[PDB]
Amino acid sequence: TALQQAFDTCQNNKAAWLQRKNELAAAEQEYLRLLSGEGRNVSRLDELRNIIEVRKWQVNQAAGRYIRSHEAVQHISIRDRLNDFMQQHGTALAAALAPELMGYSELTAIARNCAIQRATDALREALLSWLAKGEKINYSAQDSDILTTIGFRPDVASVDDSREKFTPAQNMIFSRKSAQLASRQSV
Amino acid sequence: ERPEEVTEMQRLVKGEVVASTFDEPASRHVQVAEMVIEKAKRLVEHKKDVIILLDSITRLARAYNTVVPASGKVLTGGVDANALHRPKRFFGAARNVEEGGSLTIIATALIDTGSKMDEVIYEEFKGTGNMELHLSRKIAEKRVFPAIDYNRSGTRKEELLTTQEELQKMWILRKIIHPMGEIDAMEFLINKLAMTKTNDDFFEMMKRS
Amino acid sequence: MNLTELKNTPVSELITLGENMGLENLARMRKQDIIFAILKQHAKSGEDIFGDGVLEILQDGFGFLRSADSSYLAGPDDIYVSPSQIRRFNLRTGDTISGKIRPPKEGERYFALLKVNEVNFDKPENARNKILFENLTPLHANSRLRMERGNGSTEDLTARVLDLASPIGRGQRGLIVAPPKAGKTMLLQNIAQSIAYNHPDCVLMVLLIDERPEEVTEMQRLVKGEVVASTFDEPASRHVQVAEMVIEKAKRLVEHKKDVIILLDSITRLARAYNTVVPASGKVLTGGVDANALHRPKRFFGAARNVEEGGSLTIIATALIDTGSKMDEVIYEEFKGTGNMELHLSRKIAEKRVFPAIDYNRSGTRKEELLTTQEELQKMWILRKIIHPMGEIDAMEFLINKLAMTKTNDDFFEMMKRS
Amino acid sequence: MNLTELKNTPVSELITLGENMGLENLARMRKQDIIFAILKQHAKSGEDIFGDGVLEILQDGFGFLRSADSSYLAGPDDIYVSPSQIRRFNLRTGDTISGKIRPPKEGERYFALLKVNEVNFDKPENARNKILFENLTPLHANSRLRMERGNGSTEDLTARVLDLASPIGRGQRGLIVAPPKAGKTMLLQNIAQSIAYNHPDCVLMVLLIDERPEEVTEMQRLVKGEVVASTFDEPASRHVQVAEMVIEKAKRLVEHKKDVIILLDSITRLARAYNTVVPASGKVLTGGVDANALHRPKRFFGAARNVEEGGSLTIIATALIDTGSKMDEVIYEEFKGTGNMELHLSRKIAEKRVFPAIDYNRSGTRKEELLTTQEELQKMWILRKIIHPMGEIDAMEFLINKLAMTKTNDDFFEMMKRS
Ligand SMILES: Nc1ncnc2c1ncn2[C@@H]1O[C@H](COP(=O)(O)OP(=O)(O)OP(=O)(O)O)[C@@H](O)[C@H]1O
Ligand SMILES: Nc1ncnc2c1ncn2[C@@H]1O[C@H](COP(=O)(O)OP(=O)(O)OP(=O)(O)O)[C@@H](O)[C@H]1O
Ligand SMILES: [Mg+2]
Ligand SMILES: [Mg+2]
Repeated sequence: TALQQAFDTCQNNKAAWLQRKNELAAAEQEYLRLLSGEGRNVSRLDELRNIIEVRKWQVNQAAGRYIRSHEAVQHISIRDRLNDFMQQHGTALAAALAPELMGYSELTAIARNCAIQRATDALREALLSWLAKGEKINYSAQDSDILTTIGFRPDVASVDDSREKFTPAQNMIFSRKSAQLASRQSV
Repeated sequence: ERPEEVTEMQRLVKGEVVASTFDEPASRHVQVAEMVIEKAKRLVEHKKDVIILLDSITRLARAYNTVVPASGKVLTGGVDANALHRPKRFFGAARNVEEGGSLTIIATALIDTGSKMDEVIYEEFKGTGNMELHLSRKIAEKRVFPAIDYNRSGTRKEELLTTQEELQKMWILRKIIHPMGEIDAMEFLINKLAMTKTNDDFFEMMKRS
Repeated sequence: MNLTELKNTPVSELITLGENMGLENLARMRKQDIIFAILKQHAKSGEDIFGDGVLEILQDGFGFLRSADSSYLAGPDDIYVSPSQIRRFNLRTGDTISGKIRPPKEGERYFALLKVNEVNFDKPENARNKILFENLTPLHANSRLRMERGNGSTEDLTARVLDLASPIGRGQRGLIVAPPKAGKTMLLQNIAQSIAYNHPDCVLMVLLIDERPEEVTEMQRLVKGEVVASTFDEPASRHVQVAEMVIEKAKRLVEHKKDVIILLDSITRLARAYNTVVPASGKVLTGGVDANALHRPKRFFGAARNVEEGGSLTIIATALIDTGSKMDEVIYEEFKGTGNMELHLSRKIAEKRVFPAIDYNRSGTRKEELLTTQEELQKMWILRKIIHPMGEIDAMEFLINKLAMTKTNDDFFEMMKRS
Repeated sequence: MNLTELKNTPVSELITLGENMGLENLARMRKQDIIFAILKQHAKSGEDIFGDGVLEILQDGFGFLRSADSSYLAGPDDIYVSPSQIRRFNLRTGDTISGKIRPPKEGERYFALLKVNEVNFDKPENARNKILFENLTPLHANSRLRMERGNGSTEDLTARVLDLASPIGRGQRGLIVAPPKAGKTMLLQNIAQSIAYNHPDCVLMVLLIDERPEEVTEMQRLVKGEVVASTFDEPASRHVQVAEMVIEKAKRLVEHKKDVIILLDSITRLARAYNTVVPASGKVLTGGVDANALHRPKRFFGAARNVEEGGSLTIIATALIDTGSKMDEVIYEEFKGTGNMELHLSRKIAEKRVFPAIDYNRSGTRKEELLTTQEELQKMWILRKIIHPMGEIDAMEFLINKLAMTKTNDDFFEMMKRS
């Protein structure tokens, strides 16, 4: 039943990412309000720029974590559905690709891997037919509702901010920034 | 200092400045320095940011050495362990408070003054600060000011002080200015930034022209 | 009353506790005075009081018990102990003593000890019958220490190259030849946290000499293991006395079948303090160093060894170079052959934004063939042969761009040897 | 009992027997203190005790007697010797003494000497009629010492090639030039154990100065003969004292027709200790080394000679080069051609996995004609001529793989001409 826990983790990651987005928007709007507020306040401007920088960095991190959780949910759902379906219809497709898997039996590692890859390309050529004709198909009815909640791939808002990559030094310094932000917010 | 410098500072600076010429003995200097540092300590205790400019640590240390009683152990150059421990309490107050207030200390040191104990105590003060910048006589000889040496100067853990983009600007400037010499690089940077208005404009006009 | 967490906890709750019974205005003096006052107030009411500390003997048996969390300050909170009980219960310098504490009476202002219920983390009965540390026969390093956390953390990458640079063993004198601005401080704390997170059983200690208070408190709040940090405030006398007391405590702890690892930074400053605290012997070497100014640092650094049975003491010390001082050069030169392994922190690596700055070709280890498995040993040998020809910058680049993409050290070995 | 068995025992059984007999809380003190207390109790019981050791005299006749096992430590167990018996028996420093020892009385804290039963493994009256070491006539190394054990040991190869590179004879002056990490310590201990195995008659002494404690204890364990080692913890004064004690003991022993060889690891460290222990003479050689101080190592290194009347004192020493300091090259240049036998070690030949790292082309011997046979000398010179045209890589690997395909050196001698 770990699919439910994975779904809950994805949902709370999405909620946390939305919280990060709205607080980043609030920081940006107050910063732009202070831009026209005049009166220098150079130290305040610098600290607000640091705040918005760490906000956008943690927004990017939360978006990446949400994407990772979403793809983990997709993977676990796929593996569970395939496992139950194979327990339901194993023999039919086992006999469809019979000769390679029947000669598989017990062999050496290289021969076993060669048979496995032959089976993979055979089923690739099998699936290419419906990849070509491709009529519409929906989610599995057993657990569609959860798949309905996530729907398609994560939205562009969760991936448009993940284009850039940060070196480990950047990650370390921004983690220090987050730690000092938390320490100064606690007081 | 001479009365001229203290008078011109007190008639030029905005905030209150504490000064004491050499017309008074060293004990006056010791007492005024200790009372100023403890007053600043109390002010930062009351959660108030305070910045202390010290000019100079070498002369204050010399006065402390002249005034400190001898403990029987004297190093080379007529300097005692307590003779350097006494100015250490004045100098080491630089730290930050997380719940409010700050006590920043920026100090200057004198070298090549003809006395070897000056550079000895400078070496003792080499690894005590987290920010250092040097001044070169030859750079100031060319009548280009300030005579700052970009390669020699540096700040410890400056990444946390500034943002990421400012760090990138600072380090690309480091990579650009590092290869060539000091005087040529200084004059090149000062003339290229002279035509600008602010630092950000200078960075923008140097990064992509 | 287990004064340990009373001293560990911050000042706010201590002030509230002091003001609970209206102990005047105690928010002005030192923490030691506050602790002394509250302890005397609790003692005057008749309740039993307990205390613990580390023992340091004077020239007349007037023994003192210092507190580790107080950075071994000589405050009023130190517990006085008489020579009589020291002789009766066989007490020595550096021992940890916990038990009932006698409230002071007229004629003295320090808390005494009524009855010690624990010494050296075991029963006092068998604690008195122990062999001196120097009497134990040294040996070579046997147990390998893996700086890799194994969780694939991005922070552990540097630690990984350490396992690829020079293995860490028990009773191994390690040198870190690091010029200023070489990134040794965060490397040292990474090593300390790796040791704590991989070997919780082993006793971890960190030693800081004349360091800035911000770094001291950062280290205190960072590493879970206890760290002794003599700051930059006190003169050389306190530095040398705290170094002596901590090394004696380490010896006493390792005498009881306990593994202890101590990180020091920097040995150059400790040598400076020893040189400036020692009386002049009439023979001055170049750089203003006395003929006996090296005896104390050498004795301190040679303490680390692997005993024939029981825990082992391991010292890793950092030595500065090219600081513009000749005495730094001479102490580094006399500290070259005294260690069986050293890592060079190449300056040229630092400005290329590649870390950790390791001069892999220059750095190395000794007697590692009897430490690690011969298979990974010869794998490290062929890696060293591969890295040896090319320069340091490109070798570091080639190591970083291939060690970051892989998962662990053995995975890196497999991926490099499969191609 | 006797000091001989007491000194060479681990402290475990010593403390157990002391507790069984019953002295005190005899756990927390030095081993020398434990021995002193046991001897005091035994003397109070009333049983006579023998004693033995090596005697030294101060500038005022205040004679001490130390033990070789304890590395000549100045502990309380050292025997006091008054000038009266020194003048009566006409003894000096380095004379081994054994006899009855007087227990100390009030007014002194050192064991005295009742009577001496023998001096330097000889009768007290017979050993008096002996001449000083400097009164002998030096001679070349007539006898030949062979490192081949004959058992075909798999690790004996490092010794075998030595006989093919530098013949060893009694009473010669040996020097070894070796960079750091050249495997010189293992070569030296292999030489020492080969000497002890092939030549059990000759007295073997191995001297270590400012070495790592693990190296000291492994020298103690591996070498069957007595080995004297002072670590770097003690100041250079103790290194000088122990070196002088050892060399003067060897000088006193060689007069009894004993062939004595002594190792020196290393001459550079001893020279540095001499430089830093002696007062400045007003003239300093460039770099910061006293020229007069270099006189002292010569006294230690100039005693290598062969005596027609009998006996042979041999000094085999190692030297350090390319250590990063300036002192090592100055010492090497000072001892450039002062020895009649030199053996070169190289780093580049050591980093290519061939051992021993001997530079065959440069390393050589002097006066091989009178030291070894004729036909073997011609065959080995033919081998050297074969080695000479090529470099050190191919020549060394070729010699290593040719000395490994057979067992007997004679068989190797008869195979190169056949092919
Ligand atoms: N793995 C790393 N990734 C990124 N930066 C690093 C890394 N290791 C070190 N650094 C950089 O190295 C710099 C060295 O600063 P630090 O003061 O800690 O150096 P140190 O070698 O301990 O010597 P000193 O305190 O005398 O300057 C740090 O400011 C940090 O930016
Ligand atoms: N034939 C050999 N086979 C394997 N390893 C060898 C061989 N010869 C030398 N070595 C290696 O050489 C290393 C050199 O260490 P060793 O302690 O012997 O050095 P040293 O030249 O005596 O000097 P120092 O101890 O001062 O470094 C040894 O740890 C050993 O592993
Ligand atoms: Mg640092
Ligand atoms: Mg060696």
